[PDB]
Amino acid sequence: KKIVEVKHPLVKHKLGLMREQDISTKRFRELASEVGSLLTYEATADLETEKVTIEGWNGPVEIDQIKGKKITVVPILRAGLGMMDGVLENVPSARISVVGMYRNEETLEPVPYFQKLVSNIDERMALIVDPMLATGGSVIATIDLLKKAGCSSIKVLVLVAAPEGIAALEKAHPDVELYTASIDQGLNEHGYIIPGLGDAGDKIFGTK
Amino acid sequence: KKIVEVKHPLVKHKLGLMREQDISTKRFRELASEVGSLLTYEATADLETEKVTIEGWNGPVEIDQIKGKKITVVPILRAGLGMMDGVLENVPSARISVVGMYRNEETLEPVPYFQKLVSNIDERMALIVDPMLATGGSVIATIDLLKKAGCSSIKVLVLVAAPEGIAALEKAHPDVELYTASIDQGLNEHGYIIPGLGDAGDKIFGTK
Amino acid sequence: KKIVEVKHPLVKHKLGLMREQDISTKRFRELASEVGSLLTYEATADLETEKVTIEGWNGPVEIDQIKGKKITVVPILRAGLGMMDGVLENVPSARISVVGMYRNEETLEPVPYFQKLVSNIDERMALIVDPMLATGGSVIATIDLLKKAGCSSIKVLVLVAAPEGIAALEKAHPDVELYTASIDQGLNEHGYIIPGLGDAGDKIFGTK
Amino acid sequence: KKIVEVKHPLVKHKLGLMREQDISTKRFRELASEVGSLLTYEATADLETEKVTIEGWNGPVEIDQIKGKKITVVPILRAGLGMMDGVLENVPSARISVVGMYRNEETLEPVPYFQKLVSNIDERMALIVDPMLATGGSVIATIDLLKKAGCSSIKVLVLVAAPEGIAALEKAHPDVELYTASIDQGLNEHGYIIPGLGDAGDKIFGTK
Repeated sequence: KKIVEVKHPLVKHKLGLMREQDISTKRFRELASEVGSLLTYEATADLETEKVTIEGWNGPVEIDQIKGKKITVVPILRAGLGMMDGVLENVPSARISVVGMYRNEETLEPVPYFQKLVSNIDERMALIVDPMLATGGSVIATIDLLKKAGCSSIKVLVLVAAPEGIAALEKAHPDVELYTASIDQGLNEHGYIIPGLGDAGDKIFGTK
Repeated sequence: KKIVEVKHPLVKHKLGLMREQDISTKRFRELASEVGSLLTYEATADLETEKVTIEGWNGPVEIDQIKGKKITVVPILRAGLGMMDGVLENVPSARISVVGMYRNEETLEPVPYFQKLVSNIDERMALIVDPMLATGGSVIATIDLLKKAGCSSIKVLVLVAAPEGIAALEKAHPDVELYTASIDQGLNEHGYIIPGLGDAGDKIFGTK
Repeated sequence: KKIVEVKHPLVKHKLGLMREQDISTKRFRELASEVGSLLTYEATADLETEKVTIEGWNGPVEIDQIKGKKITVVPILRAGLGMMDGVLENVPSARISVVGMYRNEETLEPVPYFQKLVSNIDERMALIVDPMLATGGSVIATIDLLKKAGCSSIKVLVLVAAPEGIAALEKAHPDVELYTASIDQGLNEHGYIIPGLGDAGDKIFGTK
Repeated sequence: KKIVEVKHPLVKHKLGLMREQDISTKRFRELASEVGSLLTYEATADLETEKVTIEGWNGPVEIDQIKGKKITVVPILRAGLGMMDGVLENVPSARISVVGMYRNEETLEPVPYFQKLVSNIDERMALIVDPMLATGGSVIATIDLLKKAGCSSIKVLVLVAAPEGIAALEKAHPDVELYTASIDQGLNEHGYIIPGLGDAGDKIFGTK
């Protein structure tokens, strides 16, 4: 149910640059992480904290610490690694739980091939990272895995989301929180988001 | 009159880590930027925008662009440089105006020694970045320089602030906006913020 | 045939930092990339160049450009990604051909579960990057994959290496270059490199 | 007397990109550090090591680490800061001793204005970093500074250097090592390196 289209000018601006078909795989990739950072700040605003004491240059000081077991960042392989740099900047001690998956372009169905989750995931907040949310198959498939491993409390970070994807996600896991940099118009006959920003995966890696 | 103490959980957490005695020049310097990045996001939430039509991956597309002349980051020399990496990760195109001055460890006042501002400051927003606001003599001294050079919209990003300094900054330039990561108890005999975080300048650079 | 063990003091130092059991994932991950950069510099020392004239700050000027199609970096999935940051800082436009295979002490002849190479792989140099070269199994397997695709210029970048692996690799693909930061004593009963540095994959990602 | 023009194809390639007139401050500032890192690698290849035994992941391990007092990096204020990022990446533990002095553009001679060096400078290796060595006035002037403070082993890292500056430096201090990415043709009427790369200070900071 909770959806957030971060409207911060810096996010709106940086996303703008990513849309130029002329951009380079290098700059494109970087921008992805910059936006990735901002979405992470916006999405971790509700982390619980706790007073602890340490020794400061002037004697014992009381400080705040995010409490609980380290959060886990879940990148959906290939596409997702492009935003990991920026996410990790805000949360460097996060445990990285990778999930490999790719979309069958004929059936538009997801095809999971690899999974490696941190342990005790039931005690952690999961942060799923992925460039797009087109049909929604990949994010939905990935949330099922996390929930199967026993994870509750999940937040999805996307750069651009298509209304269809959002709708499919809400039907499958209303208990999740969606933070996107933009909600586009919809999908074309091939499952690509429009306006959107092309094949994010290929662009980020420089493949075709 | 505008004073924002960013109480986001990642700021309190990274800030707490900076308080440790133990902390090395390397990690202290990173945390200075991390927190500095986050402080910018808050400080730059008001940026104005404009619509534009560029060539997208799938034809014409209207995007957002931050309007007007690039902003300028004004680091107060030495300590200030410690927070630039993070500030420029948000506004990489910003113009850097260095202003160097040190505090008279005796009289507790600012001693200017160098300044090189961008041109056309009239039409530019300025972000003064300095680690600590103790007496406020430094920030206030540099605001004076910028206002003399024609700048009208100024924002100050700080890690820790003493009420004494916030009180001084306010009665000197109330038309300024203060963004701090924490407001501390006050100054001690020799003018240092308590708890505060030591010689921010010395710790960033590793000098004695 | 061609084996290089970089003995630059900075490499030895950073690698030495990577051996403290107490180290953290964040720090270990960064260092894996710093060494990764230095290793990349040592392997691209023989890249071909070509003159080109452009518009310099003051009139035309002849410069040197790295001739040929862009090189492709090939990180072996999971661990390999931890050294990606460092490698890309040196070759920011390199195409990223990822290869993923599951490897255990039981996977004597690893098979990819996923892979996505760049096109015209036969007209490029390929830099395979993987933290540990224990039995050689994983790396020699991805060289077969690359050679079949048509690639005929391959360099391998590794953090630590066991004589076992180095020997196997040499027996399997002598026409390849091996750059390593350290050649350790050998392997133990369970397949780990000794001294080595433990399960590089798990430390880098923070899993188990 | 010892001069070293790094001829690495990656150093020539990154320097070439810097030659473009249309380049951006962000990109330009970024290449400065990239080349600066490589220069550091080249200049620190002769540092001494000392073995030490620490607790490894699987028990005792003998490691190598750099010997002696931590080195100090001396960026000549303003321009020099543009390369700091890269340098520090190879020696984060370094003590940053800054020195400010702008060149009198009528008398082409340095004008000192700030300095803050680390203690025991006479027991450390100095590392002076400044973008361009035109006439050699600034580097010679700051080496005077360091020698006066008792420093006796200095290395100068620069991106481009004019034969004039190299000659002046040698006459003045032949016991120093000079590392550069390019020895240009000479100085034009107004004392600017040719081809060179414009006014580094301005391009790096985005001023005028």
